[PDB]
Amino acid sequence: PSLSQPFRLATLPKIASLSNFSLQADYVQVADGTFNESTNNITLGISGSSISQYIINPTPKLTFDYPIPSTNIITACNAEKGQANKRNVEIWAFGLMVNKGNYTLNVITKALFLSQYKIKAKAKVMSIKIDTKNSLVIAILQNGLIEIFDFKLTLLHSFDISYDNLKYAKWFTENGTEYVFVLCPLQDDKVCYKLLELTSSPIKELSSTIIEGFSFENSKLCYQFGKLYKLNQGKIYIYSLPHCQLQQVIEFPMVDKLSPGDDLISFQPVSVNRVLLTVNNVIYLLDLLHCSTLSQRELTHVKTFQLLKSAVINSEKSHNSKTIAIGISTKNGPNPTSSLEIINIDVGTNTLKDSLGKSFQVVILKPLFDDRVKCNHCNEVIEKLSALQDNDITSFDDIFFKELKIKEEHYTEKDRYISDPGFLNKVLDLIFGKFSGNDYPKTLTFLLTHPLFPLSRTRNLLSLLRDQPRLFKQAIVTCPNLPLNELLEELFSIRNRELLLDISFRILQDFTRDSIKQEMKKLSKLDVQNFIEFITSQSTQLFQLLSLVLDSIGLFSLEGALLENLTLYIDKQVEIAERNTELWNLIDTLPTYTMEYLDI
Amino acid sequence: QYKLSVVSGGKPALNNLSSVTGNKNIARLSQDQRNYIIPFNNQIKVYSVETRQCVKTLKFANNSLLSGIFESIVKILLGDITVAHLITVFTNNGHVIVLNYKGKLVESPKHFKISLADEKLANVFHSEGNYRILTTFKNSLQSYRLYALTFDDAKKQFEVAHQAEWHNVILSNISSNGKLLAHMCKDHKSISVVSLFDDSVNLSFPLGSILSSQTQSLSYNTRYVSSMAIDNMGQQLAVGFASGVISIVSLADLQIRLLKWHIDSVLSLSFSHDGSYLLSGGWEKVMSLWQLETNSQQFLPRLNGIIIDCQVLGPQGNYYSLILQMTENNSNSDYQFLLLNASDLTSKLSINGPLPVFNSTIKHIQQPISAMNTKNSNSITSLNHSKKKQSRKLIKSRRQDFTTNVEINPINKNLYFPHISAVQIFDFYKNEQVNYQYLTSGVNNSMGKVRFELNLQDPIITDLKFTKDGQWMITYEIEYPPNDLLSSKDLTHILKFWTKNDNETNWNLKTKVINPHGISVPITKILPSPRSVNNSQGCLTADNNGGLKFWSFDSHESNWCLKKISLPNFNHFSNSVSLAWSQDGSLIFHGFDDKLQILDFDTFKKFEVSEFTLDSEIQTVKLINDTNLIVATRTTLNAINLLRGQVINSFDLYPFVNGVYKNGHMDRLITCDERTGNIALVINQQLTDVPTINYKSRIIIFDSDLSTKLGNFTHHEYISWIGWNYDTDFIFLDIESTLGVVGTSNSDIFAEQLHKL
Amino acid sequence: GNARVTSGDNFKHVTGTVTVILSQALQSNDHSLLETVLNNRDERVIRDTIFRLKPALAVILLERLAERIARQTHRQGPLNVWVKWCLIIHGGYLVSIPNLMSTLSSLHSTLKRRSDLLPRLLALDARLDCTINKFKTL
Amino acid sequence: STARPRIITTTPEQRYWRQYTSAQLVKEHNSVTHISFNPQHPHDFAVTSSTRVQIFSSRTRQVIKTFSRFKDVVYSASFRSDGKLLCAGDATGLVSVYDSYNPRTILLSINASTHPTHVTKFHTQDNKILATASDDRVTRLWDISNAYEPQLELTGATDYVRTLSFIPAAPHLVATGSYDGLIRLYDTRSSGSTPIYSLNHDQPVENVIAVSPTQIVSCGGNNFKVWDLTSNKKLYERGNFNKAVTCLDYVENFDSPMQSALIASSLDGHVKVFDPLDNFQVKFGWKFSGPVLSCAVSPSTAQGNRHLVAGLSSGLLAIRTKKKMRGSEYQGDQEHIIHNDKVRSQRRMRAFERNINQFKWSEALDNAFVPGMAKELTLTVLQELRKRGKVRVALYGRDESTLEPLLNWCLKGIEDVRSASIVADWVAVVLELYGNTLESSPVLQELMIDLKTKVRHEIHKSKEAQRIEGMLQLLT
RNA sequence: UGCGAAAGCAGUUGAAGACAAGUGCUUGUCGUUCGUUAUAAAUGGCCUCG
Repeated sequence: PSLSQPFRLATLPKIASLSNFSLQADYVQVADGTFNESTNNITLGISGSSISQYIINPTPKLTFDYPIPSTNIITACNAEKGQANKRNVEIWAFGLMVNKGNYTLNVITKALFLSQYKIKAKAKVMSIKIDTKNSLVIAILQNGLIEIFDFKLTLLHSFDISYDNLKYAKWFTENGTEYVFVLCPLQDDKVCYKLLELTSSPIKELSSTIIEGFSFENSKLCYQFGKLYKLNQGKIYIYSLPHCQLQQVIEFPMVDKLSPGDDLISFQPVSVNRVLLTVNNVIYLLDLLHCSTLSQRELTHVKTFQLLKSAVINSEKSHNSKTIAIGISTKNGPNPTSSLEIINIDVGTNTLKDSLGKSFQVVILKPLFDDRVKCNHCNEVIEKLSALQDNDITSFDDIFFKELKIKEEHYTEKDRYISDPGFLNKVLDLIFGKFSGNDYPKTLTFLLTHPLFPLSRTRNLLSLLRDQPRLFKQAIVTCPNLPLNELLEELFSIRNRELLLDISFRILQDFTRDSIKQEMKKLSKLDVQNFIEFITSQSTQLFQLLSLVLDSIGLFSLEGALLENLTLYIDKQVEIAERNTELWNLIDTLPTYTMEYLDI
Repeated sequence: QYKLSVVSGGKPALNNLSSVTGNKNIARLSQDQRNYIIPFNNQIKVYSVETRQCVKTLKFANNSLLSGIFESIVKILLGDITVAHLITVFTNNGHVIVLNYKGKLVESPKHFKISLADEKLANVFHSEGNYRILTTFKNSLQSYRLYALTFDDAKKQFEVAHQAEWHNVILSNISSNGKLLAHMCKDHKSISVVSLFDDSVNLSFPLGSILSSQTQSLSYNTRYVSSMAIDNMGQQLAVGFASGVISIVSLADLQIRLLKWHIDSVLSLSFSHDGSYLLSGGWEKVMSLWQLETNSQQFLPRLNGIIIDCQVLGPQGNYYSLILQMTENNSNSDYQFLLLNASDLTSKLSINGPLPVFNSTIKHIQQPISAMNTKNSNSITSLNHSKKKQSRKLIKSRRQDFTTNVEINPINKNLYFPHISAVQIFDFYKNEQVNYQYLTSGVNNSMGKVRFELNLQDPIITDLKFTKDGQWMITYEIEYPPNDLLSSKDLTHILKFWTKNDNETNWNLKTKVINPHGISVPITKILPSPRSVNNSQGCLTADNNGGLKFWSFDSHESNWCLKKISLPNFNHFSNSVSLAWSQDGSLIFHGFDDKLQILDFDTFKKFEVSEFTLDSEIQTVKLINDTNLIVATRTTLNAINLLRGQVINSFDLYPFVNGVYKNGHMDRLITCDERTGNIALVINQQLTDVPTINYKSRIIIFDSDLSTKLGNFTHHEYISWIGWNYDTDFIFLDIESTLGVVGTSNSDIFAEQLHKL
Repeated sequence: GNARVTSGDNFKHVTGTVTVILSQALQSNDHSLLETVLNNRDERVIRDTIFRLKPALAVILLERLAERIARQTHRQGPLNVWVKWCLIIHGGYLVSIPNLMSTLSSLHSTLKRRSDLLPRLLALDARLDCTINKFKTL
Repeated sequence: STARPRIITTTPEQRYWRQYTSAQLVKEHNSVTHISFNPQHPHDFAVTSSTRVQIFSSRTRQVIKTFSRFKDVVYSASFRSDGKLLCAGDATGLVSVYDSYNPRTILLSINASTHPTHVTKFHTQDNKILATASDDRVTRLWDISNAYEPQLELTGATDYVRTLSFIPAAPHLVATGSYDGLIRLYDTRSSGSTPIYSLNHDQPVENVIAVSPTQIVSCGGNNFKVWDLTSNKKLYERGNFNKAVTCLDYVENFDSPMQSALIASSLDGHVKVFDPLDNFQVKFGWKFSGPVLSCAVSPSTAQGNRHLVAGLSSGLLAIRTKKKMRGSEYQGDQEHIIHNDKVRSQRRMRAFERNINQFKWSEALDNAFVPGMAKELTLTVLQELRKRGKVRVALYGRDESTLEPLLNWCLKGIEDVRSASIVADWVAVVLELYGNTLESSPVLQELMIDLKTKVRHEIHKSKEAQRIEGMLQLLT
């Protein structure tokens, strides 16, 4: 998963309503119909300026614009393509409230103006849905009235949810049938949830529930694939349809630190159990199922970025993992300027690969049984060792071995309680700081034998221990996860026969043939000749290593003069080895007349 | 929340007395001959012979008296002694209990207690209202006493009076009529036959008279008697010999007659009621019916196991009762009782309990006597040394794994036991075996092994698993070459894929791969793929060299195929490998030696921390849920969150798991549910003031991430294995072959009279 | 039953020259025409024919040799020299091939089986030479 | 009791064509140009050879009718779908229609053109209309009722038109391929005489066939290409053939494991079957004495033995065929209870199998080494005896006379990879068991020396095998 | 027998009692004990129901 750099679509006009950045997203509406995975067009209603349709690719461009008076606010906007009585057409339905005195529902038909109509709506329009199949426009009002009109804005049906001050209404389709659910605040942080089915009445109420403890004033809401997501006080509350029961609560620690009032937060869905969260100029791609931060990006060139809408992928059915989202970005400066920007989002594969090790949520051995049978203080040690003077080997070993009750200079099965990595790494630092040059404590020998030797200190360990051959020999035998690159360099650099044998065995045991070969191609052409010349001067492992050496250098680079020695050398062992095999197996492996001399 | 409860049964109960021979069987057939009664180690089963189903089951736990009492049943007598569907059970200690079958078990049976002074009850028998009991008192030879038993209605007590005594009884047997006793003593040896309820028969004679001079010249096996049989009339006595020769002796004049067909030691000899017929059985897995009139023989070959006992059961010899041993399983003695028909020699009732194969022998199980000392048998001398060595191994040694592999079938929830070269399919809902199928080649039922042939090792089924769908079986087998050959050290590794349509009961071999992963490389681990990947028709196989191989079933080829490979040719060997797959199937955790590795499935290599180092070698890797991974190393266990890459909890296993279990057994001991949590098992050794054979186990229910213990329960015996049934409950197998579960008017009188008529 | 046997090494799904005849036989999958070409046992002909054989057709020849050797192991040796020269002459071309194991899996498996005989034959000959050395001196 | 286990001892698609085992090679007096099958039972096929057409009975596989009225060479023997009528062309250009099985009577004679008429095919959908192609390069469409004027005269071919095809389910389309390398499509109810569109093959077209309603396969030059009319382009192309492909035929819904098959002649003596379901990939082939000019297969509804027919320029005809107490019978239909318990006897065991079941170890080894015994079966009995643990036992009671047969096979079996390990197993035992008998017997010693020469040779081969394994690691 | 990989790396196979045979002595055995991790061979081969 990844987040792309935002690219500008258009620059928002300098209108007083749009000057309030915190409410700016409220004054920009995104049409649901034109904005999805496959559409290259976006219809956007900018309150007080216009409703404009843009093409995104190959370059952002303005395709259409319908002006609106500066005193009017776009409360709901939708656009959809279809067939109308049959000609292909585009139907745009938008609501404009002017000073709360009047609300205007407007429908425009364009040929792909064919027609335009305007009526007075009883209350502020919250959402608009366009049904091109039945040539219907469905408008939900703040007073709870759902009115179904034709394209001529003739009222065909009216339904009352019996509740006013409706705050949220979202449309969704399941199994080919259209559904809408609505939220209406009640007193004492109580909320009415209703689910309505669109088919004497084309609207059928399926569910009506009151959910308690549901506050709005500091809550950001979005819905996706039957799940309603509520972000509040840094916690994401997830509700399941068709009865809107709280399934799980996700605590997001990166928001609890935000001071209440100054930080701008936007929250939209992008895929199955994946959502987009922006905190001022930082954008987060989140995975709610696994509770992992898939990706993070900071827009250093803008003060804030507010998500408006996001094209959501149904990754369960879609092989596509790339989508887009639209938001408002505000620039830094004395005269801030707001612009509409599009971000390309790679959601990923929706697998546990994408979430591993990316959690946004931030030991000691304990007995198995709390309480007639067989038995087949890290900081205190740290401070005692740190309190020692420099280059005091005897005291350093004495404190370590005595305090930890270690009996052997090498790690043993009994030394497990010391296995805590935090304690060890500190002891490594103390050994390095306290002791430099040619004398190290015996404690290092014990830690070297430890299986959990820190990976951070593996690098250069051979170089540090080069001066003492005994420690260098120990590092080869048992020091865990030593980087292969260093051993290959030491293999061709060391002239001691015993170390050469020990290194090769360690490489073959702990690294694959493929892993060895690639790094081993990097080795200089002269160094390999020195090693090969060493060979010409347990061994099968070395010969296998030589077989690898012949592999990496390649037939071109081999110089015929030197090979003359090698075949004569290699043939010298084949005859020997065949001889030895023959020896190996062997150790595993009457007359009618006779003359005889009788003894009497 | 959770609770433990025994579910299945156990082994059939046998009269496990060394001296007693020809009377091991304790199961009795009803007087009406419509059902067969068999006592098990923990229950009593009444099987209707006609329908061949368990019509009634009596569990000791259900009744308080049997719960406290159960000591083993030494005999069953039809009806009640004190006084039409009653039976009297006699146990070794002396409890005489009258219970009922074909009905409801009464919670107050007529419990009684015979008085015995340092005497262990061995046998009882009756002819007509007269009851005699045989008892044991203690040169490694037990002595026997014959007492008379009568019930006095005044005191309601079983009085015992002395009748006879014999010392250093070696072998003993009772006639079919239950009225004659033949036995052997060291007073080399002498045979004596005595009438029980009368003084009519009283004869004794040294064994050497019967033994031939050639038998004296040859080895002890020729002079070693293995079985005794006595005719009802007492005229004929049959002697078996380890060499395989049968000698019928006429008691009137001590004249001998030699019948020689058995190549190995004869185990079971039994006379017919008339005496003209002799049933013989031994290691050959074949029954021989000897016509004494013409010295002819009829054969019933290819039995499931070697014959321990033979007997004719019927007023006219209608049924034969047989005991089979299944000697291939050296770890455990698997007894199966078979009721055949003289008419057509067909099985009217085969009964046997679950047949697990433990890694090592348990308790005091000893291999049966044979002509030679072999892997599956003991020679004459080898018996005492083997018994002492077994005891001292269970006492002093530390390796006490006794861990058996078991499998659960998702579609049917049947239990699969990978028996040696075969699978036993057993239903624990019904507590009855459903099938026994050979999955391999080899000498398994072609012929009966005898003498050096017995040293041959049949193929070993080491791993047996099901796919998530359950329509496929994956099996891994090892072929052992015959000894004393150049190719005596090249073990062959074989993998097999089988399919079975749900209606049928027999699995069909679909594919065979010879020498997977290469030659002489074992498949240490196998893991079926999750439902996400290839809709549950793929699998992974992992070696001791770290090589991983992913097979899949491809429709176009119509069989399994090798899809992905990763062959890192590591130079070191370790049998401690574990493998786990995510539910989504995206990632694979492979733990080799001390090092755990995370692999991307798509590229089948390292993800791009992928290496986690462990203090010791990893035995088990399992993910309780998609978030958490529980990894057990030889010293401890640790819960790791992949999301954080940090350890949440760590539990110290070394005090209990140090060298008691071989690597890889922790896999089959540790179990995990995919919804609620996992479970940890620890068996431990009990003692009061040096080690004792008895064992005690504890089961701990753990939540995901191991934060808390949902429950801590204890069982009084070594729980060999646990698996997680696909239901919430877990099923556990106990070395007594016990499967339990841990989990959350004139007209009315007229009608009565007519019904009686 | 009808279950098929398989081996774990089956990495399948994971003048005087006759060059023109060889090329046509390989292109047309004419086994009879390929057979007569393979019958030549003169090494100088094997090198020359493979010397002039186009590199693209040299690859598929390896598979053809692999299968023919697999069907008849007694022809392993005489066809060994053929594959010997193909690698010798077209070794550079084979290097510049995206994948070799999948296309030459049969040669891998066929070639591997012969090696596994070597350890046992040496054991057989060693026991065998001991006995032969016995009666020859006696 | 259980029954004794029995001793245990290509593509399904390929196995199907192997069943055409019987091969009858008939000699005709000139190159056989065209071969056709009658669409109905008995499905007797017609062959065009020299100046006559011969019909062959399917079962008898012999000529039953001969049409020799044609003065000049003959160029077609296609039947009408009903099979009652048989049409043929001549070098003179006259096209003649004969009632099948009635050579004497001419049903209809038309002179299509002065030039030769090489193709004459009845329209599969419509009985009345007959299509002819001539060296005049106009493929006239004639009718049985109208014998004096064509109904349509398709043109536009600038070279010889020798390939006419009718698209199944699409009477719309008449497909013609000329030696221009262009395949032309024509619509009949339209005005015609101008192709709907032309498909470029780039090589002279020898035969065009309609595999399916939308798939047209054109075999011309050294390759055959399959074109989809909807997409108007070649979906697949195969050029495995060496010589120029000449003829091609298609059969569908026949009892083989495949749903369909596609046979194509090569002119190289090769006829190969291709699988339309698998992108027209090679699945089987045959070889003949000379170039193949015509190939044919029995129709799907042959109703009996299937026939594969190959036509050669030599006049040789190759035919491969795949062949296809009054109460003793009461059966208790009316009875209440029916019981069946009769068990079939086991399949006959071989002599070696009987011995093993009877523990005749030595004799079983003897049965192994007998003349005319399959090599693989010999391994099984040897493997079983090793598996049973009876190797020394079978070799105990033996002398030199009965030991040689084992050694002889070991001399040959040592070479084989599969038997090499087994041979080493047995040869090891006989040596440790008959070292002294070897001392006193000369003949075996010679058997022993030659064993060294061969086993030594195998070491060289196995050694050489390990060497080449080195290359295959370096090359990768 | 221990460990380990399958290859292998280390370590064992003792003492007493009783019997038989041969000549107190010698040899062999043990349904006898204590302690250590610790060739075979009585002519004797697998049913019938196509």
